[PDB]
Amino acid sequence: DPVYVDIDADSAFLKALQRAYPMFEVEPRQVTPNDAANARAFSHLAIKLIEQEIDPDSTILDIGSAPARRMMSDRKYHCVCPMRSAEDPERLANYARKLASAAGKVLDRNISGKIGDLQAVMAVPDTETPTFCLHTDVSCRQRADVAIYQDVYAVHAPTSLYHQAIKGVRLAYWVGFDTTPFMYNAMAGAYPSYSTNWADEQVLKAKNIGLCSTDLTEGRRGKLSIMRGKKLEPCDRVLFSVGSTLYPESRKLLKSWHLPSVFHLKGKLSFTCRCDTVVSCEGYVVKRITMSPGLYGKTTGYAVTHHADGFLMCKTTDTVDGERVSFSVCTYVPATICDQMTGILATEVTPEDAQKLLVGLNQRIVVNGRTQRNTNTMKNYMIPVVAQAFSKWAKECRKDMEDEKLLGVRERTCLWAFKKQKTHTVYKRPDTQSIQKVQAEFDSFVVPSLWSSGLSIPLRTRIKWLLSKVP
Amino acid sequence: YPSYSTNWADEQVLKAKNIGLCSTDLTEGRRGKLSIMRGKKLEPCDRVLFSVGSTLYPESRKLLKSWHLPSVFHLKGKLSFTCRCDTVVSCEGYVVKRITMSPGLYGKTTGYAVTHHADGFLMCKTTDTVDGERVSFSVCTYVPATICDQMTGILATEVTPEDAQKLLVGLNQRIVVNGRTQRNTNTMKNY
Amino acid sequence: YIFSSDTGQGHLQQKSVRQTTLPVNIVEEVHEEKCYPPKLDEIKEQLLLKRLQESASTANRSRYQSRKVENMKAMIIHRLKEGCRLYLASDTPRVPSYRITYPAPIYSPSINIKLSNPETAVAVCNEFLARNYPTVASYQVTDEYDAYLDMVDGSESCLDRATFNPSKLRSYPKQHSYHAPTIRSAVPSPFQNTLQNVLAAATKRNCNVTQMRELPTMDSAAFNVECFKKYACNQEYWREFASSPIRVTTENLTTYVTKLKGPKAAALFAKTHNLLPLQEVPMDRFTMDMKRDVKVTPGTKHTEERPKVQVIQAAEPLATAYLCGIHRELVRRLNAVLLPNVHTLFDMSAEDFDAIIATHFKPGDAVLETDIASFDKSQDDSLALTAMMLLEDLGVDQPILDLIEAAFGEISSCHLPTGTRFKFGAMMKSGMFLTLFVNTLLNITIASRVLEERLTTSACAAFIGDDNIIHGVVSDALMAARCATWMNMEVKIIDAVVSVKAPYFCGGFILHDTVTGTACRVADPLKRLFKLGKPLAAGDEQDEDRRRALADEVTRWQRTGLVTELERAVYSRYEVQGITAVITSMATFASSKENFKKLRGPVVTLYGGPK
Amino acid sequence: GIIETPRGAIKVTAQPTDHVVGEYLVLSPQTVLRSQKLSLIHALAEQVKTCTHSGRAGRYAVEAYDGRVLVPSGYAISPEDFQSLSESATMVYNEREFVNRKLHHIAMHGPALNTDEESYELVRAERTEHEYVYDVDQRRCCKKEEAAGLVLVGDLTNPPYHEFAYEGLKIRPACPYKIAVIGVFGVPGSGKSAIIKNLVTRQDLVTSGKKENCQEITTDVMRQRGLEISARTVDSLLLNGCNRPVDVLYVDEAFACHSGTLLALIALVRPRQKVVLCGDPKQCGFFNMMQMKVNYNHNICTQVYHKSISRRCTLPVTAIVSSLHYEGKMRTTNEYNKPIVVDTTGSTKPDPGDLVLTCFRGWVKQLQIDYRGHEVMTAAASQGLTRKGVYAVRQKVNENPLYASTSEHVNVLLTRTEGKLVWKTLSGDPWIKTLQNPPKGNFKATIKEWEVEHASIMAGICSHQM
Ligand SMILES: Nc1nc2c(ncn2[C@@H]2O[C@H](COP(=O)(O)OP(=O)(O)OP(=O)(O)O)[C@@H](O)[C@H]2O)c(=O)[nH]1
Ligand SMILES: Nc1ncnc2c1ncn2[C@@H]1O[C@H](COP(=O)(O)OP(=O)(O)OP(=O)(O)O)[C@@H](O)[C@H]1O
Ligand SMILES: [Zn+2]
Repeated sequence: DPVYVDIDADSAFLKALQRAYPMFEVEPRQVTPNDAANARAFSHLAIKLIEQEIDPDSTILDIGSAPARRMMSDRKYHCVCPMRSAEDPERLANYARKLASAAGKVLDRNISGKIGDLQAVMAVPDTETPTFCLHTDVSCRQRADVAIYQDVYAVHAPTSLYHQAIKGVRLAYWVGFDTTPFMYNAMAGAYPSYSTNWADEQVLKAKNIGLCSTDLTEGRRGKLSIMRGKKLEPCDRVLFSVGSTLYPESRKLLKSWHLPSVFHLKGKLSFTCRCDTVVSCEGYVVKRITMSPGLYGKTTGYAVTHHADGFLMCKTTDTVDGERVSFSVCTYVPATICDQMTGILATEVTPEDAQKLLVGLNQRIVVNGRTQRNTNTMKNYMIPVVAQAFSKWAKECRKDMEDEKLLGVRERTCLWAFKKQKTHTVYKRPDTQSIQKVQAEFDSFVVPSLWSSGLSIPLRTRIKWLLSKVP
Repeated sequence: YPSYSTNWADEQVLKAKNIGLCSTDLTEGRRGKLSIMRGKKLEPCDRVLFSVGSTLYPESRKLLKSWHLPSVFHLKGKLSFTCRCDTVVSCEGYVVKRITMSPGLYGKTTGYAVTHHADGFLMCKTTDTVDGERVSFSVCTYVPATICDQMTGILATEVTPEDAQKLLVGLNQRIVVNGRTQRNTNTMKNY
Repeated sequence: YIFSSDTGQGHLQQKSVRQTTLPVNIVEEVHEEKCYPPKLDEIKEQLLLKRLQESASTANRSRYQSRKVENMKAMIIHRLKEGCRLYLASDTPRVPSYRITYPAPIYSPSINIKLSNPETAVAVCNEFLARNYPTVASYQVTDEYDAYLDMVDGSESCLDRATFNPSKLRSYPKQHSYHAPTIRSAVPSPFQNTLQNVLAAATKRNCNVTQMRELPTMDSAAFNVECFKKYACNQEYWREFASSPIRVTTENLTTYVTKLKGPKAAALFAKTHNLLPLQEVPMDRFTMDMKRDVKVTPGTKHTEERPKVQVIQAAEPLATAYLCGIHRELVRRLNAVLLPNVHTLFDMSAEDFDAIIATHFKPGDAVLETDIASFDKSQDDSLALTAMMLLEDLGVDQPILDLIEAAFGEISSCHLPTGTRFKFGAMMKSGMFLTLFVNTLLNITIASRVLEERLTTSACAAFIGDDNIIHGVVSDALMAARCATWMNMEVKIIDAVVSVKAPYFCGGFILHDTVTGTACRVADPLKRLFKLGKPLAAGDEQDEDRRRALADEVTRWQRTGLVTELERAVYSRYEVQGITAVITSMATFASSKENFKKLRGPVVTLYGGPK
Repeated sequence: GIIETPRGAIKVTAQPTDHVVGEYLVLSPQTVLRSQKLSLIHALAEQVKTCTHSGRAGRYAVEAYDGRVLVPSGYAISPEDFQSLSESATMVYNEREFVNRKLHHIAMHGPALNTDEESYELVRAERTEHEYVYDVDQRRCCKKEEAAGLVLVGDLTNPPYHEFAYEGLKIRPACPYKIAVIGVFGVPGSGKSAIIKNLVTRQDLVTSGKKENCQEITTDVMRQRGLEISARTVDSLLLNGCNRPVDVLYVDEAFACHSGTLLALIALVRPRQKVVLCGDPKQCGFFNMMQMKVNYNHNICTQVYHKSISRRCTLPVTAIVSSLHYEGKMRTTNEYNKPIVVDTTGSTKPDPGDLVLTCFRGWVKQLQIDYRGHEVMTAAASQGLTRKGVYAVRQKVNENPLYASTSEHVNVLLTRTEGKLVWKTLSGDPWIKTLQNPPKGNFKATIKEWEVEHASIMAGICSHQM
């Protein structure tokens, strides 16, 4: 019954894991020094929680999953495995090798069925098999009732969900990052608890952000370019870096998963949908979607996010390829730090004073008999940018206290125009909600195409030879 | 590389004065030196000298840079393959790389390489005298994580180089917090 | 010292903070005192100095020193702040505290009685001494040749781990000028600075070795802190204090330096050119100082044996300036964790002490007074561990603890004039800036462990230095058995009864008034009486601060309803009769400048003048 | 639970099911104090106190130390025997974990450098040539159970003698045995040795005294007379189980041992005939490892004969000893004069009689650093034999509480038998009282007076009643 995770025994992330999963008990057991250990521990516990609340003897659709992970599970899985990625061949070869080595040593795991399923598919690519297929989400023609997504950011959420509901699916799950920073139209950000940094294509040559690179120079007073520019706005291309692995993503598909509370799917058949958040821990969320046939209720087109920790978004100045520009950066702040800062933001503080006080509140020296250790609450490299945000916030709130307006009227006079004030910092305190306007009515989903066999003969021969032995 | 007692330098600055691998001699200094051809240029060349302990190894830059492979790349020829590269173990300068190769040609490439820093990486401009003439170039090194964390509060204002040097000596000498058993041990090489 | 010295300066303050205008006790909140930040200004000094030359009657000079001292204070702050860059920190949110206040005291009227002829006052005092102390009144028959007699006989000493140069041991007297006293009390003159006196002072042998930091030592310390926290403290502050450390802060240094006087600031400024960093200052090196005054008590003991020589061990001047900003916070935290019926004299005045014990002591009540001076704290190493454990619980930051600990181990002392080296082991009494605090903590711990739960159920307990008084406690065999674990003379205890055997506290008497019916504390008259028979060194002009101190002390003695009680208290302590006449004699002496001149005489010069 | 007192006598019932060893109850010191029924042993409750804390963490980290009080239960005994029985059982229980913590403390933290703890090392759990070895995981002493981690060895780790006594309480008797407890007084080795040497019975076993004392009588009886008397020792007899009851028991030098231990020892064997306890009570006893004071050491006796003849071992210098330690009834016969000896600086070299035999336990460790080339061994805990030679070392003449006047440490001045006496004590001492004016009582009556008590002492063992 104990659940074992690959976390160091002295890590401070263990306490956060326990409060997020109070129905389990977690014991650390480290076997490898992976650079993204925290990002994998959460995913492991999420799968265990889902399987505990799913009715048994029911088939499950797993979209875009490596089949080597669902081998020892006692449930029924149908893996959809297209071959449009650069690391698919390794996963397929590893799955075949592990399957062959497991034959004859495991009593009841349906190993023989899996072996027969793989051989049948390799003979005819277009065949359909209960445990394996090479179609896409909109091409698979196998009926089920539960669908599971895991770290998928390459599909359109309304279009993909509609095709699943046609086959008769009434439940779905999603595991991944938090979409809220991308709804604010930010340029760069970071998730410090999981050692993840993301940035835009146009700021990859910055100097003082999480993910950048530059070089030394002397500085010249003249240089000409054919691009006038004069406009720095976010684009559709975004780079992700989790640990030491790179992932290219797109903004349009990321924002499509910020579903509203209630929405309708209208087409040949009609459905009514909902969306809830069950687990949230410092950036990772788990979502549950229910689908029913018919058309009921009314829609409002609003999305609500609940903040347990502080959320910051400020404006910074940096040099990109030698030129000084300005953009926006977002991050997360622990709740304990935010509560202890309430006293000093009642006055005006310079950035230097804020930085010094934050350092004192963060670092402590701990002695255990004769050993000495230094302990930190949050990562140190984000302190300078955070200190700037508090200084600006404390100044904007004061100005509202002298220019007091009348109650119930709008000031609009020499000309009938109203002045718009400047804003440089958005700060969301703990126990505060944010609301956004999105779309709730979806009509067109027609995306016809032709299916092409994504496989090669050299790969087919290698798999067949590997799956050739008397057991 | 201070942790493994390794120093490397370029061919053109082997006669420096205050770097890891150099040598020079005493001189009084005179007025004016007539050269043979034009200089006015100091850029890195293709020849680099390594020194591990007391052993010497010559290297070339072109072959060294060819091993910094990206995440995904394609090999096209008579046959086609798809490849990936990952970093498994990293410890203060040594890495272990794992590469998998598969037959076929399908996917997409972006042409980027990512390095994750567990310690501090530093590079700056320094002024030295090479064979009696003053020049400027760049030097890189590594810093332990503990020293970087404890210097956050001091770098909030302008600090004098002599003031910063005294603080660094005080920090390095104080980490030992002992001496009945471990005498005087330093987390940073003093040179 | 504590209440008041001979010049009326004392150690306590003069501002009341424990006074209320209601007939009941009211709990209040402790606040902070804001300090004016010093500022630098040079143009003002230049113009004021020139304007000083053209005209300066009396106040023009005073503006120059105020401007000059203010400049020095700003310079010290700028230099001192740069040294401790690795230890400086910022201000964190503070933990609030509360304190109890008491109503104002009530006093009886005073009537002044004095004689007229000052010579008759001397005769009465001399008659009093001869009748009660026959041997003391016949010692003086010639001049003061004590220095010559000390040179004729050799040098006797009992040293341990010391080195000295035998070629510099020579003690021929130098010139000595003084005024002949009129009172026949034979109070000796301060000793001369010679190598012979230094060796005589360091005739103490405390060579004892036990377990330094082993398991048996830790077990004893662990029990001691358990008794202190269980029988003398409440549990509402420990967890909050541990979370918030105490660190060196700019406000601590700014407040500290501003409180220094003129000459003290100038002396500190002279030692700021070659400013060593905080981590470079040694914490186990001391210097030896001799300049003191001999201590004499009533009785006949100084006319038969030579008194001892007092010494001072001075620490590094920079050591006591870097870290002396944390004393105020330590006092506040200690007062917060103590029980309401347990009191400490820190941060009080004379009036506040009277108001606290106004309605607690009544005639026929047993009071236990105990001192711990006669105890060898160097024998056991657990006495130092207990203090550190209490300090750690109070919330002292970890690297600062190492600096403090370095001064409680092996130390060395040096005498600059002669180059004499001394080495001492574990020592508690020193000249550092935590001496009263550690002694007070140990005094409370010893009493709590011995008395167990009898300390909790009490009316009033006061602890300061090496003296304490506890109400409603008698002497039984249980405390004797508990204290006889190692030996028997650890502490000295005395039983006192109000209105029968007056209790003694900090060189004073606790008496219960008759007209009003309240307790009060007064000074010791016999201690003053012997002090007027002390010769005055030539060239001293401090004969005006003493008259004011005597005038204040005389007025407190003549309060109605305390004359009879004072007579019985002195007789029950010293077995002497006839002190009302002495008090009257003191009254006429402190009435005018010329009346105070009758206590001196012609100037006598010895060992001087080649004629 | 409840404690019943039937008509003065006190008996305790063991109805609580808490931790009990053998037939002894375990309870907290605080419980004993808060009970007027147990007021007879309240002194021990105070002593066992001041040793109960709940650990500490930080720079100065320790572990919780809990002490308990042991009392007999189930048997109706006299109130006086209740006091002594509790002291013996309680002391053993507190002694065992004192060593256990010391070994556990060394494991977690770092051993001290300028000490003797380097004799304890960390050893792999496989190579365990040590027959018994101490483990850290369960903080006990175990032979071979695969102690995970890294196992500790040490000096006392080799024989776990502290652990060899914890199980002894299981078979420890509680009911005292009723028997005529008679005893022989006076300096030993005159007739009391000869009672068990020349006129000992068939079924008696020589188990008394130190292991050397057990064997000497066996060699003495066989060589002189015979009678095939075997030899066990007190430590083995008390720890190991007993056999066929002894007819008549002739324990010697038992007054060094604690009274409560003797009470259980007599009842564990149940002697048939009388029991005599020889060996003089005027000497050093069983001391104490933890210095804990003993207050419940009462005495049991039936006879009064004292052997006043004072053997042939004293001298005129110890006439004060005949007036300082004894009241004066110890008039001697000895013709030994030897005016006062301080061994000056260049007196008699290492020779027989000059054997280095210290009598000060706190000075034993300091003996080997200053005096190492003359002789070896110590007889402080082995006194009373026919060694006929003593020499105790000295370091200082100030603040010596270990040996002072009435202390038993000085009392070894008169050599343990008839023999030779020396002391190197400094020539010239602050005080000269013990060597200037000895009492002028009867120095020597007759040699015939000696040959009287050897028959009358036995007459009080044989002809008085049998
Ligand atoms: N932005 C983004 N993050 C991903 C993606 N896939 C996985 N991750 C996250 O990266 C973290 C670490 O990746 P891994 O668990 O090592 O992936 P894997 O399944 O073991 O196999 P590889 O991708 O070859 O390393 C996971 O916990 C995911 O949260 C993706 O496609 N896009
Ligand atoms: N339409 C789809 N339906 C089902 N699975 C898909 C679909 N598209 C991709 N996948 C699978 O999900 C994973 C993502 O494939 P993708 O083409 O996005 O790789 P990529 O180039 O590295 O881009 P990214 O880093 O955003 O994932 C692949 O393993 C793929 O098999
Ligand atoms: Zn399918």
